[PDB]
Formats: sequence, C-alpha cells, structure tokens
Amino acid sequence: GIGKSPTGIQGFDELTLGGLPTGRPSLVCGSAGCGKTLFASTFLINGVR
Amino acid sequence: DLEGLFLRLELAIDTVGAKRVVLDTIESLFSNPAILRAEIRRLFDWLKERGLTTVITAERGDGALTRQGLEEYVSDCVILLDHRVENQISTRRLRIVKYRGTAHGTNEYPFLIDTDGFSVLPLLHQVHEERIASGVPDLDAMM
Amino acid sequence: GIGKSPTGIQGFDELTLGGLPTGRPSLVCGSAGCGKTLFASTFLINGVRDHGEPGVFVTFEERPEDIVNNVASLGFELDKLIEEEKIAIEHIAVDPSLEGLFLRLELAIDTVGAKRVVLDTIESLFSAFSNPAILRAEIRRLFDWLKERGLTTVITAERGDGALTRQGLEEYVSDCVILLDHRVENQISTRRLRIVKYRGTAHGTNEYPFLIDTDGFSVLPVALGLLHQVHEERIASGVPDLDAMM
Amino acid sequence: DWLKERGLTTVITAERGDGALTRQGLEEYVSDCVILLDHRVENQISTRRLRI
Amino acid sequence: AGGGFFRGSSILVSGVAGAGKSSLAAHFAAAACARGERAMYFSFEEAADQAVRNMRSLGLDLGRWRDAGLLRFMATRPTFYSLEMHLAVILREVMRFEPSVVV
Ligand SMILES: Nc1ncnc2c1ncn2[C@@H]1O[C@H](COP(=O)(O)OP(=O)(O)O)[C@@H](O)[C@H]1O
Ligand SMILES: Nc1ncnc2c1ncn2[C@@H]1O[C@H](COP(=O)(O)OP(=O)(O)O)[C@@H](O)[C@H]1O
Ligand SMILES: Nc1ncnc2c1ncn2[C@@H]1O[C@H](COP(=O)(O)OP(=O)(O)O)[C@@H](O)[C@H]1O
Ligand SMILES: [Mg+2]
Ligand SMILES: [Mg+2]
Ligand SMILES: [Mg+2]
Repeated sequence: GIGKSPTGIQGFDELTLGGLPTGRPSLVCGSAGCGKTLFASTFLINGVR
Repeated sequence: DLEGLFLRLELAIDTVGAKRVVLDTIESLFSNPAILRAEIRRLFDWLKERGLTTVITAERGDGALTRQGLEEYVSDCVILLDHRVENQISTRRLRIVKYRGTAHGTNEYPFLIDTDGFSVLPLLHQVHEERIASGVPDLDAMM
Repeated sequence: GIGKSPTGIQGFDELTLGGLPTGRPSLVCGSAGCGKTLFASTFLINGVRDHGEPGVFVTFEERPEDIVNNVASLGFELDKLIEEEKIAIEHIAVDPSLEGLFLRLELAIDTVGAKRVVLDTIESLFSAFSNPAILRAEIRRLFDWLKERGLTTVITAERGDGALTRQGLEEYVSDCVILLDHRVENQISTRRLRIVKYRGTAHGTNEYPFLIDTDGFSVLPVALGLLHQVHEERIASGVPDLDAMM
Repeated sequence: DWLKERGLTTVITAERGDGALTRQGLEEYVSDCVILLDHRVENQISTRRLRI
Repeated sequence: AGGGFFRGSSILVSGVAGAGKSSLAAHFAAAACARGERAMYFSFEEAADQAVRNMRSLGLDLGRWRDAGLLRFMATRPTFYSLEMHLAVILREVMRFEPSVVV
C-alpha cells in the first residue's frame, strides 16, 4: 500500500483508510467559512499531541 | 524573488524538527498560467525532497476547485469542503475528489465544527439469546 | 473494417467492440478524480500482460516513483515490468530555465518494442503558455508523428473550466473521445463513463457506470437479458406440501 | 492593519452582483467575520435573510 | 357476432398476473401460423424458449411454427433501450418479416 499520516479526525481517518498521504501535497479546497485553515491547524496540532 | 520563502522555510522546519507542514493563504502570495503553475510544482517538489507531509489551503470563490482554476491539478491529494444552506438550515460537508494510491470514501460526509473541533459519524452484530421483561406480565408471557 | 486494440477492460471492450482504435489517438477527457491516469495505466499494463503489446508512458507532471506506487497499491505489478525492460516511464518538465519528444520516444520505443503510448498531461506545454498561436499545430504534429509510427495513443486531458476539454480543439483532433464523470446525487457519488465519439465503429452511446476498486477499473458488463436458461427439471422448496401443490 | 494596530472594531460594507456571488471575492478572504444579507422573493412576497 | 375480430384491428387483453393473457396471445399466433399467415411475438419480459416451453403445457407447439419460419419471436427488455429505440426496432423487424399477426 502507501503510507498514511493520521489527521486525528476520527471518521475522516476511517474514510481515508488511516489518514492523509505521507510526505505529499494535499489541498483543502472550499469557499470562505468551510473550515480549511482549521482543518490544517488540527492536522498539525493532532500530529503534535 | 522566490529564494526568501525557502530561506524562511528551512529555519522553521529544522528549528522544531518537524515532519508536518501547513501552508495557508498561498493564493494571495501567488496573486497567465506559466508563472503560477511552474512555481507551484517547484515548491511541492522541494517539500517532497525534504520529506515533509504537506497540507495547502485553497480557496475557490469563483471556480469549482480553485480561484485560478489550474492550481488544483498539480496536487496529489484533494479534499473539498462545502457549506450548503438548503431551505434555511446549513450543513457542512467534506468530500475527497482525488486521493491517488489508495481507496477512500467518494461519498460526501457531514462534519461539525463544534467547540471540540471537526466531528464526523462514519453492518451486523452478534445476537443475544436471553429474554427481557416488558414490565407488563401478560405481554411478556404472550411469547 | 476498423482496427481495434483491447484495453483489457471487460465491458468497456464490449462498448467499443474491440477496444480503442489501434494505431489511432484517443482522448480520455475527465476532471480531477475521475480516473484518467488509472485508465491509461490499465491500458498499457493489461496490453503488456494479456495482448503482449509493449508501451511507453510519458508523464508531464509527476514522478515515475509516484506512478509506480499509485498503480501498484491496486495490484498491478508495474515495478517488475519496468525492470523487465518491457515498459518505460519518461518524465518531462516545463519552464526549464519539438524533436526532443520524438527522440526520447524513439529511444523508449526501440528499447521496449513499444506499440502503445500514453501521454499524461500534454496539457502542460500548451496551457503553461498560450502565447504561440500554433498550439493546434503542435498537437496535430505529435498526433501525426504517433500515427506515422503506427502507435496506439491514449492522451489524457483536463476538463475543469468546462466543455469536454479546456483546450477546446483537442476533442476535435481526437478520433475516440471518452468522457469520465463522478457525480454526487443526494450525498452519494456515482462514477460514469461515456463514448462521446468514435470514428468508424458502433459504440455505447449512453452513460455506462464504472467503478474503481482493488480489482481495478471495472465496468459492469452489458445485454444480459432474455438469454435465459430453460430447465425442465424441478427444484425442491423444502416444504413438501408446497411442492406437491404444483 | 493600521486599524488593527489602533484597536478599532471596523464594519466594512461592500456589495455584490455582476455575475459573481461577490463583487471581487478576494475581500472575503481578507475579512475575519463575513455577514451576508439577502432580499429574496418567494411567490410575490419577499423576505430578509441574514447569514454568517 | 361475425365470428372473429376484424383482420386489421387492435385487440387489448387486460388482466392481472397469472390470468392467461400471454396464453391467449400465443393462441392467436398459433392459429395464424396454422392458417399459413406470418406471426411475430414481442416478449418484453419472457424468453423465447421459455415462453414456448410454457405453452407446451397448453398443447401448443409454438416451437414447431418457429422452426418452420412463420413465427418470429423477439425477446427484449424495456430498460435496455430508449422508448424511441424500442419503437424503431419493433417497426424494423415487422417491416422485414411482413407479418399478418403481431403480439
Ligand atoms: N472556536 C470555534 N468555535 C466554533 N467554530 C469555529 C471556532 N473556530 C473556528 N471555527 C469555525 O471554523 C471555520 C474556520 O474558518 P477559516 O479557516 O478562517 O476559513 P478559511 O480558512 O476557509 O478561509 C469558521 O467558519 C468557523 O465557523
Ligand atoms: N486502490 C484504489 N482503490 C480504489 N480507488 C483508487 C485506488 N487507487 C486510486 N483510486 C482512485 O483513482 C482516482 C484518481 O485517479 P487518477 O486518474 O490517478 O487521478 P485523476 O483522476 O485526477 O487523473 C481517485 O479518485 C481514487 O478513488
Ligand atoms: N395445464 C394447465 N392447467 C391449469 N392452469 C395452467 C395450465 N397451464 C398453465 N396454467 C396457468 O396459466 C397461467 C400462465 O398464463 P400466462 O399466459 O403466463 O399469463 P400471463 O403471462 O398473463 O401471466 C399460470 O397461472 C398457470 O398456472
Ligand atoms: Mg482564515
Ligand atoms: Mg493522475
Ligand atoms: Mg404476461
């Protein structure tokens, strides 16, 4: 398979089969208020904690 | 100049000794497909080289995936967030347009941004073989 | 008659009645996530496996390692075929600082005995800069080069702004145009394909749903109806009274 | 940024139209709190809708 | 009164499931084939071998006429084509067989 880095976001991790692709570019598209910056912030903070 | 970005990036990377990288409001930094496309691919290549797991913010007010319309295709993973308001209630939804190299959930999925943070709800069970009382004696004896 | 070359895709080969046109170019139009690159990977790899047809995979964006990982996670053993000297990956770039493509293609073709070719994101060259007004000329140039070489071609494309192609002319320069779609009804995603155009043969003129699984790019075969088997023997129901009732 | 340094709560009012859900769309991304108002007609009666 | 529906006419055979409609239709077709006329049976839910064998139970050797050539059995399903395509295919086969009775 391929390596996955869990985002700590349950449900999302199960849907991505583990997490986002490790060491790769991933885009968080959407209009204002969708939650992109917070999604990435949680990526970082969950990876840290 | 494009070297200052890498100069600032490497110090921060190695200072905290991190492997996760997040980029935000890069569309404003970009502010004619050639310049944009080329610099996008260049930066992503360098991050790959350093081995950094990258998450880039993208906004798409005008278009279906990005403001410019050509930034999305360069990435390897794509995730779209939406906030619809049919009737009057509003719901927040997430979907995976593309995720090369794996299987994922193509369907849309609702999420909530409560004080806790992102939340999403993702087929059989074993059966017990003991009986329970309904509190109504005649009904529980009817079987 | 019309030349044909199967993709190894059961069902799609029924739609096309033989596969994509052999020695002729085809365009797999599709937005991001539809599975154009996977369709082309299937094309080449299954052509090598089943039909003993070697091919070359020209990528204008990603790395060969990325391609190998993407197609290998499914089950396609592409690394082995690469080192078997029967398939090749060629990486090309834009903003670096016509005959180069032909020469690299000639090297790969003579190295792997190639009859099939995939062009992934030929868009790059034309889209990065639209300053030259001879874009269609360059397109048809490479197309005529491959047609002279007698090579089957599967050009991928990008369809984000709208229409069938962002270029606007590629759909009319290709012979067989396959549109891929991945729509969301209710909150459920359905993957579809359609043979928009095929020159000189009957094809499936409607949306055939397809799926991307570990088995690969799969199409439910099409038309499995009124070809029933007529048995005169009787089947037991487990209820002898019911059985006796007839 | 001048305003933020000076510590002033600013309400910036802008318009929409011209075939886009906002005049420019890039001012949204600048803002920190976006409040959209709408005057929408159903049948022959209109209503006033506010959204954040 | 006259002893039979008019030659060039339309007959409706309304009923519920398991009422005998297809059987009466097959009987019309078999009587035509016996008279020597050409017949066509368009089954939109039943196979040719299947229906002919089902009619064996009513003393009808539909397969005999089908082998002779005075019966053409077209088995199809609605969801396969569009309504226009169904219409066109039906008219095509009818024009090619020049039938006298059509079910
Ligand atoms: N403390 C909080 N409580 C509830 N919701 C929050 C909180 N912080 C952020 N959010 C939600 O997360 C979203 C984050 O928006 P933001 O990331 O700034 O937009 P973008 O990054 O898409 O430009 C907002 O729409 C907001 O409703
Ligand atoms: N192992 C797998 N199982 C199921 N689907 C996969 C697998 N690997 C890749 N995919 C699918 O391939 C799609 C992207 O394919 P690709 O053609 O490479 O990208 P694009 O469609 O952007 O060109 C994704 O939507 C993903 O669902
Ligand atoms: N020999 C028989 N005796 C009694 N009933 C029969 C016999 N053969 C067939 N049937 C009945 O005829 C019915 C089938 O008729 P059919 O022409 O298939 O009607 P339809 O196609 O409109 O449902 C069944 O209900 C079956 O039980
Ligand atoms: Mg923000
Ligand atoms: Mg791809
Ligand atoms: Mg019937």
